[PDB]
Amino acid sequence: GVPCLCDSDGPRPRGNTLSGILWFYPSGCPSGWHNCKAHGPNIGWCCKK
Repeated sequence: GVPCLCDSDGPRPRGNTLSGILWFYPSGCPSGWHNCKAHGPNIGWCCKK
């Protein structure tokens, strides 16, 4: 998988500008994730654990 930049991708700890992974889920983020970029990308929603 890839880490990507997000929407609230600012006040986050380690990773800060990459503390989220892209997601290949039609329902948004998969079970255990909670989104990072509520704006995409289209190449999988970037979410995080």
